Amino acid sequence: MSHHWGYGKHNGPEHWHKDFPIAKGERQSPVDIDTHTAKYDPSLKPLSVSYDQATSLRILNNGHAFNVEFDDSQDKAVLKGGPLDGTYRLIQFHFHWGSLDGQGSEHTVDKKKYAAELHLVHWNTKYGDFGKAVQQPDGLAVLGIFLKVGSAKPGLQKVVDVLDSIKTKGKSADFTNFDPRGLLPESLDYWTYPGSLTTPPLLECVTWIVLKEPISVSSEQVLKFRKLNFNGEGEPEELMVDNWRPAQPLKNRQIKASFK
Ligand SMILES: NC(=O)OCc1ccccc1
Ligand SMILES: [Zn+2]
Repeated sequence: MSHHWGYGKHNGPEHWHKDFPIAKGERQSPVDIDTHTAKYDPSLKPLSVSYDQATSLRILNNGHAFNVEFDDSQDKAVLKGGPLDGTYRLIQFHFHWGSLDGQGSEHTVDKKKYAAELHLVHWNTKYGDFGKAVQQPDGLAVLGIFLKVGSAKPGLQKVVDVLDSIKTKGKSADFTNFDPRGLLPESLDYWTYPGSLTTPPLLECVTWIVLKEPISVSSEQVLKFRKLNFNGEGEPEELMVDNWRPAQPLKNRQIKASFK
């Protein structure tokens, strides 16, 4: 209730460390993925994304992005395999995007910034609840997917069309029966490394799994994202754009590739 961080000049990423010292920690995210340095790891098991039973409930503008929330009270949509030990339950997804097509993603690939990045957030069921999971080094598994501007992503349109109803911070709308399988690329090849939440509290509880294949969305689709507001209703309008944290020091970490 007293947080004041954001993405502006005075409360942006370079200021976060004052209230969240872990911002200068040993396993912060995002990071630049150097494709030539990432090493193929034969020990990685096949990745398993099981979203057939996913049941979405609502979409919320929280002042820094919009979250499509899922009912995680039962074992439905789960992520397992790959570098993960155990089962991780889908709780929400959201995006980070830019003011221009040349920027917006959090992770970068050989310093390349994509127009946006989708984060599907899952928590380790062995910890019982999300709140407990974020206090553990292996509490969350976040599937990151890059977005590039080109052809439209049909499966994203239902999200785009509901944004008019959650323009400002604090607004929410019912959002049932949305199938997240429609946001996945063809290939599940990925890079993985141990990291953190990319927004305060920046907790170091995430196993990051970043897909190599981006999905394509249309210019009209991302333009709608850019009409959202960081501000609440009846406040000076500040477009919700460039809500991404830049790449952080890799420090003592190795990025592993699931392929080639
Ligand atoms: N951006 C980012 O770190 O997404 C992952 C995440 C996990 C848990 C809560 C919020 C966000
Ligand atoms: Zn995110």
